[PDB]
Amino acid sequence: QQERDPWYDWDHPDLRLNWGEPIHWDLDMYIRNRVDTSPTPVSWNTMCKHLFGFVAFMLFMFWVGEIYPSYQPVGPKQYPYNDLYLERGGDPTKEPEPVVHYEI
Amino acid sequence: MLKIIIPTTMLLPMTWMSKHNMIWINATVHSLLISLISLSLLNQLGENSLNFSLTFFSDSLSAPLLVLTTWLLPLMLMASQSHLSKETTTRKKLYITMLILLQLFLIMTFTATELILFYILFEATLVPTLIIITRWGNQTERLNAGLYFLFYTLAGSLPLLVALVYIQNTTGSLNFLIIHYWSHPLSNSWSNIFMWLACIMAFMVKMPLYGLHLWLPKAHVEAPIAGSMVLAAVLLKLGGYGMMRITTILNPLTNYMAYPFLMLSMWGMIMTSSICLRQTDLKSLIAYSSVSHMALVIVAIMIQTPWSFMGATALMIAHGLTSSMLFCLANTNYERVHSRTMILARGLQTLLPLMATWWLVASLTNLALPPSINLIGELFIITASFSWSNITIILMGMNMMITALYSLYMLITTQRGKYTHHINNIKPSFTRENALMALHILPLLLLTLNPKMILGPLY
Amino acid sequence: AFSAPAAYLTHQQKVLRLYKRALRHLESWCVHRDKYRYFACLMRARFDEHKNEKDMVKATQLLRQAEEEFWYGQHPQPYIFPESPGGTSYERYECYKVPEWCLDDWHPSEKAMYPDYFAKREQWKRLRRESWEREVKQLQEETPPGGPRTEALPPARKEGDLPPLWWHIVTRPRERPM
Amino acid sequence: GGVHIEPRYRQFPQLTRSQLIQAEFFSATMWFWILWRFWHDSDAVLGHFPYPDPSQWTDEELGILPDDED
Amino acid sequence: YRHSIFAVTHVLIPVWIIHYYLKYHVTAKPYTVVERKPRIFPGDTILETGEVIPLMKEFPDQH
Amino acid sequence: MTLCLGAITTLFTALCAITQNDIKKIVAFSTSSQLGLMMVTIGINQPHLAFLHICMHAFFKAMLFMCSGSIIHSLNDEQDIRKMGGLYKAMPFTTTALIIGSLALTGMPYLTGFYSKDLIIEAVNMSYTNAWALLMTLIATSLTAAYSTRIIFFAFLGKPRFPPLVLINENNPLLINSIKRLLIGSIFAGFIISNNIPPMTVPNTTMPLYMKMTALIVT
Amino acid sequence: HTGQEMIISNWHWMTLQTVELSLSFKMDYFSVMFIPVALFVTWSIMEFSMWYMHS
Amino acid sequence: SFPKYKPSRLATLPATLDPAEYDISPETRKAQAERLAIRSRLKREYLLQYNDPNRLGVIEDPALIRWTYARSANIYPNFRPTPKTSLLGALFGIGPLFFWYYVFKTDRDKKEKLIQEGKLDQTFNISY
Amino acid sequence: SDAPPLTLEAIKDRVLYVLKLYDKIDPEKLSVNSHFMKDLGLDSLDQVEIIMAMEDEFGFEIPDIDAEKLMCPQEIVDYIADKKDVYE
Amino acid sequence: EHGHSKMELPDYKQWKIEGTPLETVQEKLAARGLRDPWGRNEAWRYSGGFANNVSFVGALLKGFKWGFAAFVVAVGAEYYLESQ
Amino acid sequence: PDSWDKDVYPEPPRRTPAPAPQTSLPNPVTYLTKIFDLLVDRPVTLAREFIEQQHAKNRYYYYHREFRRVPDITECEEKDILCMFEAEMQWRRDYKVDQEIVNIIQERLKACQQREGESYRQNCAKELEQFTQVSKAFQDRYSDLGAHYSARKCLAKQKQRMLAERKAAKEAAAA
Amino acid sequence: GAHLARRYLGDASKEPDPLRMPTFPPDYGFPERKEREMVATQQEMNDAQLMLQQRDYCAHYLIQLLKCKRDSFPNFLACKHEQHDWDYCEHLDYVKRMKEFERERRLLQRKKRREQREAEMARG
Ligand SMILES: CCCCCCCCCCCCCCCCC[C@@H](O)O[C@H](CO[C@H](O)CCCCCCCCCCCCCCC)COP(=O)(O)OCC[N+](C)(C)C
Ligand SMILES: CCCCCCCC/C=C\CCCCCCCC(=O)O[C@H](COC(=O)CCCCCCC/C=C/CCCCCCCC)COP(=O)(O)OCCN
Ligand SMILES: CCCCCCCCCCCC(=O)SCCNC(=O)CCNC(=O)[C@H](O)C(C)(C)COP(=O)(O)O
Repeated sequence: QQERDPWYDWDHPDLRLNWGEPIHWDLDMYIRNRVDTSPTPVSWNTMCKHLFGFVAFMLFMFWVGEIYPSYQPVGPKQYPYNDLYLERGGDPTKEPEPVVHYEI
Repeated sequence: MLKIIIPTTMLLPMTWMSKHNMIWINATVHSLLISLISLSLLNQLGENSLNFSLTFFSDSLSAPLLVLTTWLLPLMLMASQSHLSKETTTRKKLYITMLILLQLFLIMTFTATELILFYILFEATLVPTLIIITRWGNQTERLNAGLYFLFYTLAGSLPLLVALVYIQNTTGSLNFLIIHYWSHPLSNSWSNIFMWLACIMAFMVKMPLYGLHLWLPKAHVEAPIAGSMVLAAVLLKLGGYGMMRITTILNPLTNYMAYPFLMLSMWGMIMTSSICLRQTDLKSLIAYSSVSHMALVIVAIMIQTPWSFMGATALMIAHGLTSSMLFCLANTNYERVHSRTMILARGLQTLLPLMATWWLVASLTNLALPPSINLIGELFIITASFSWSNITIILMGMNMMITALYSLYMLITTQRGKYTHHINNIKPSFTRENALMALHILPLLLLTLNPKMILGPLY
Repeated sequence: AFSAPAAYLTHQQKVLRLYKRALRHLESWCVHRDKYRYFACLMRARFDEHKNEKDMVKATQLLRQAEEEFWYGQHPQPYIFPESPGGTSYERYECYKVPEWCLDDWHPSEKAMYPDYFAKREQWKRLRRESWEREVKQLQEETPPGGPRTEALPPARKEGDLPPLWWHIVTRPRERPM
Repeated sequence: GGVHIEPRYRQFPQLTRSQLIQAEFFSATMWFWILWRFWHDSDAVLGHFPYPDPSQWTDEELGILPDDED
Repeated sequence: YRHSIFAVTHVLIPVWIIHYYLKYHVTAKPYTVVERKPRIFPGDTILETGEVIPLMKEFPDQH
Repeated sequence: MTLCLGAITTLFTALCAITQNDIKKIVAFSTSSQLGLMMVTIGINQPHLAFLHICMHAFFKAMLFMCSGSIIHSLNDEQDIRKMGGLYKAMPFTTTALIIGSLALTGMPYLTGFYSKDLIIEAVNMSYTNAWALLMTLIATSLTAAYSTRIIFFAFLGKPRFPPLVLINENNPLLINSIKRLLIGSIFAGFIISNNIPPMTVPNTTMPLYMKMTALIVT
Repeated sequence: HTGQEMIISNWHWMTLQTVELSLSFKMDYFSVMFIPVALFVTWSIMEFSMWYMHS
Repeated sequence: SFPKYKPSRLATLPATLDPAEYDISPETRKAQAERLAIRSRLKREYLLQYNDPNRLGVIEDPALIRWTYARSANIYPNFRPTPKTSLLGALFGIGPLFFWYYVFKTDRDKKEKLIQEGKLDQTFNISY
Repeated sequence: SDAPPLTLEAIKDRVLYVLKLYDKIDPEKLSVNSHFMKDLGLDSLDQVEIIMAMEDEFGFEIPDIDAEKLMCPQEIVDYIADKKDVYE
Repeated sequence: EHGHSKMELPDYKQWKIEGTPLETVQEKLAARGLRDPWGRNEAWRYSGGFANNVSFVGALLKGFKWGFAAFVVAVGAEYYLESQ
Repeated sequence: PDSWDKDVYPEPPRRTPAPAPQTSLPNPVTYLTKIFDLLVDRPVTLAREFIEQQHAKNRYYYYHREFRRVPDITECEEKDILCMFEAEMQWRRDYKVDQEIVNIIQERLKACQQREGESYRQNCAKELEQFTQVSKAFQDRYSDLGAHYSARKCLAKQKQRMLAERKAAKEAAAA
Repeated sequence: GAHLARRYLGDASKEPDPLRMPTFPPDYGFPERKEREMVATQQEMNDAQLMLQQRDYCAHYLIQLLKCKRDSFPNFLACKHEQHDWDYCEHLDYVKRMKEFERERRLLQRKKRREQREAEMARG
């Protein structure tokens, strides 16, 4: 009903229907607030191909970026008290295996 | 409890010995007074119950249902006032008599210390409702509808009676307290399986379960406004109350037997909700929404966890109030247009703004907008289902989405857009209809302040 | 809108409509005024090359080829006037349009306000009441047997006559009632 | 709230000197703020700390022995 | 005058009510208002005890 | 997942914005791209910086919409940029305000959008991220600059294209005051808030010369 | 000035076994920073709407 | 020569691209004439009943009533059990139920096995 | 909005103003009642261009079914006045 | 109080194609043998205050002069005050 | 404030810094606090004194209810309904009290997390351990009973747990 | 970046792995191996409760910065010296990390040249 004539003097201008005319079985489905079957500037198959291609390419390239990350020429950050053991998780009665940081 | 039962009985001679022009006033006033008195039942204890006597007892599962039952009668009288104006005084008094009898039967049903008395009143509620549907119904299909609403129910409940008496022959009592205290596990056997089914399907048919719900759109569409209100608000909750009462004896068998129905509900709440998207009738849409909500309640009862039970109780109360208000709004439209078709009368917000506000609030509660008690119940049931299994959320989630859609669809098709040109008899809304909507909606937004009063005994 | 549609569109109407659509979409493509004028004159020149063409078959072969070219180059986001059936304010004020019969439901306290308006309204109602009884017989006599062949209505032919079915055209709510 | 300004029909609209001086003042204060911040705090754009060249470091400080000891 | 009456009823009346509610009822119940503990830096003095938090390890200052 | 979603969102919405004709649609796709940038900020584990960007975007995007609405009301409910022409001199306060807003939106140094977006870009350059997400963030910055250019050019520079009956008017105290409050905001609030809040992340003190300035080159 | 942070659990709504639901407000950095900005922007937009929506 | 537009179900063919309207024939014109004739008759009846000052109700539309009746109450008497209906009903009314039954049964069996083995980490899981 | 209440005088003056800017029509010969095809000797394409100029000058576009039967400047003025609900 | 004072239209002889891009349009059409019948209608878009255009960089540099002057004045004051 | 017990709800001594103004620029916060006090706290305080003296004029008491102990379900005959009723009521009250104990521990945990600021992962380890212990106890006592829970089901669950523990301990001892 | 271009196009084992740093003993370079010193103790660095990622070897300058920002509050531009010192300390930490990166890079270079040299001598 979106592609009906908008300039015709319909009895129900919002619905774009005339009194006494046969009503489509799926009239509720096409009520200008729902699916419309209006022709488009581009063919349906072309839009499907382009949209599908755009999404697949983006997902593939995101996977590739995950495979090949980017970073800076640095080593891991250093934290003073055994990689900050006491205040990350706690557990003070184990005396964890110590690690000391290399000054360079 | 006789302090509530006796005045409701006295409503009958008061109605029959009233003036030809004072029956409505008298009935409304005394029904409201009875509701105020029944307000006393809400106070409950964290322990067992309020055991009044050997015959009637009250609990915090029975108390909100009793209060809603007493509160619903004045609203039914107000809405029935209009379409019965051209009726002779005897027939108006007969209508009021049917409503009073139905209230009395429901009040005695929700106390019902013993299961056979509960069954007797549970099935006694069938007669006044049938007469209301098949006598004061506008359409020709009412008769057919009545037959459905009868036989389905009886088909479900005749086995139950057998099971009930059988239980008394084995345990010796059907008193709820002894049944609770002397409960024993049910072994997995063909006999126990069938006794479980006989005990369950009677209440399953009245929720109604998906696949057994066919009687409901008929009975709701072809009944008058008072019939629709009492059917959607209270008569659907009889099955839920009965399941909460009777499942205490069906364990550990219930876990095994839960799957056939859970699926029928978990998928059902989808299908019926989808049905609401393509519906040309308001009353059928509201009926199918009721089916979806009660399917969620069925799931909650079958899961059998404290959160499940709290959510089911809250959802039952909230759904009763919301569905009654929606039916009242649809009836106010129908009394003007005489059509009962969604697409016919449109753009009613521009003509009747306050009724449009009422429509918006009713749809918002139906949509489960927080912190309304509708969403409290839905959320408790969803949390309980997630604890039961992590995949249920998908189904639940979809239902939520679908619900919103059709709710707002119902709001947009009838209230928004351009008015139908050739309809010129849309008079302004009376004080009666506005007061009816106010009295439906204010208790909901007041109950959202004190949720524990509607959350049940497991709170 | 105002004119009742005909049974079909002749070749002239189709060609004129395609010309207007092409000019509008070219204006959409060429934002600036000078560029639009240049290309619009060029389109007009390409359009009247076959103006004086004679036979119908090859002319219908044209306008068919043109239609395909237009659908290929139709600017998928054309300019639309704000009040047009695709515009950003197409039906903005349709929620403010109230039927006149609503006024009959006003309370007497509301009608105590605005009394001259309601006197004029009563005059209009009386005029409609008489004119309708005249119009029904005028339409009965003027209508070809077997039903109207078009939805075009005849005017009033007597002194005191009013056009048949006039009430719901003259009493349009307004363009911008509020 | 404002003053009466009439339509013009194909000529330039009437402009008050108030809006002109206001717009000019706000553009001028935007550019003055940009210039003032660039002068007083230029390290936010050009940086303040130099980036060392990794190849310019000698193997003495990097813990490298001439490929024969260890 | 309009803005004086506005602040008196619109701003002042509510604040008195809110303050009264918080400092006598909400804070009557434990753990209703919980404040993140204020930061303690070297050299700070505490009102309740009076003691002085010691300074740092005199790090080598350069640039 | 958050990083990838934000990157694809900002890229796709900027690419949609690059060629729109409705002014409101252009600014809506702009704010969608900025939200995608906020999500990218979240994905690289920089929450407080994302909050700061939220706060700056509030000011300058609200002022951009108000300027757009001022033009729309001025030209009799018109939104299509094919019918706004020479407004640089026709309405000067809207012009200067929208210029300042587009400069802040593109992270012109020492404006409100600088103190957030510049740090966003610096943080995304030197973090262990997807290469693709960083690439699309850079392209999103470029497209942001490009659609700001599109708004300016198509609505303020050429010859007029609106109907002959000129109804352009700006002299209302309400509109002027409402615009000027956010003008002062979008100029100074970035600096004020950046220097008043306590430090909540380690700074990116050292950068390559090309990496430090990359946002400016892209814009 | 200091870095004041606060939680105000003023009204207790209900209690479900071991879960407590109360009316609690969080007034940390994010809240106390985003409230003034939203209020400022809303103030200005409401002032603009006084003119835009006059008809 | 240009690339062609391909119509689909949800993107129908434009009127201007319909070759049928260019096959103009006398019976086509007569058909259009009688089509607009019936349309105009219906419009005349509706306008006669719409402009009437005496009518103070709704204009009953037979078409809407027919639509609602055919959508709701005319289904079953025209229903005929066919292989198409039987297979579609069996699928759409049984398959989802058994699919969800299988899914939920598998999930709960896995969860119960994990509980019995004791390797689930239900710590803090108090409310259920 | 703040748009002035345009009148029939304004519409007529604006229509004649636009028509005088059309060099294909000499300004001394055109009148309010001057027909387009016969009195002014113009092709149908010139009529549709005149209608388009009216649309662009007034800001609303006339449906083609109503546009193709506008043959006098007075008729165009009357159509625009009827559309915009102009009193005097 | 609205805008009701009976505004007048300009005279249609005021609009001359002279001094526009519309000469270029007419010449490029006449090189093929064509004329624009509506060229004179749009001359008002290039006639009055619309005759001068501003470049993109010029639009961006709207208040650079006064801002730069204030900036250098402030720098001079700051220099003369710090070195005291 | 004596309104609650300090041992049940522990709070650290609340050490706070002292102001050390390093500049002569007067701050707005102190002036704002001073005017807030003068304009808000004083009227509220006087109103509270008036209300408190009105309350002190009429002083009356209310009491906490004490419940005696009764035989529990373990010492009730198989079909003796009266002792089952008493034991059931006692068990329900104990269940409510256990729920409130878990509530108290959870409130302690939440207050600790809010108070500790950024060092909560370290300074709330005691509260986390205490909540873990209480949660384990409550989960063992009451979880998986169902909607139709009772003292008999809790007893049966405990008995099954004790059988499992005894069997595992016996198997470990003889290995 | 250039290291990305080298690693993702050249020999993967030629260049180090950031996830696995370091792959060589700390003493493998030289035997002195002077240790890093942390200025703020646990108690004060907890009492200031900075953040878990701000708890690095530069914490003392951040403590000083917070001390001033609380002390000279109304004039939020009073202290830039402490901000500059903290930025300098972070720059030093970053250049130490860069030194570690390049150290492991050239150590792997030397190691690779080693085992290929012994491979050549064995094949000879
Ligand atoms: C549009 C213009 C509006 C102007 C007015 C503005 C005024 C602002 C107020 C509007 C709502 C704001 C809510 C603020 C809360 C105030 C009320 C609240 O505090 O009271 C609640 C209490 O209200 C009740 O709990 C809820 C009302 C229950 C509704 C029952 C309906 C009764 C008859 C209806 C028929 C029944 C039909 C439904 C069947 C179930 C909660 O109190 P609570 O902190 O907890 O304890 C009570 C006091 N104690 C401490 C002594 C124990
Ligand atoms: C609207 C439609 C709804 C209809 C629902 C009806 C179905 C209800 C389920 C079956 C009904 C009868 C069940 C029996 C009643 C309870 C009696 C009992 O519990 O005792 C059983 C009774 O067992 C039976 O009698 C079972 C016989 C069933 C015969 C009728 C079968 C009807 C069809 C059942 C299959 C369908 C099941 C699902 C139906 C869903 C509803 C559509 C054990 O036998 P004992 O003699 O006590 O043995 C003790 C010594 N060993
Ligand atoms: C920007 C998007 C792309 C646009 C592409 C558009 C394609 C343009 C090319 C179309 C080619 C043609 O002209 S298709 C030409 C179709 N056939 C004819 O034109 C012959 C007879 N036509 C008539 O007689 C008319 O009526 C006429 C005389 C024109 C006026 O009528 P009036 O005297 O009553 O005004």
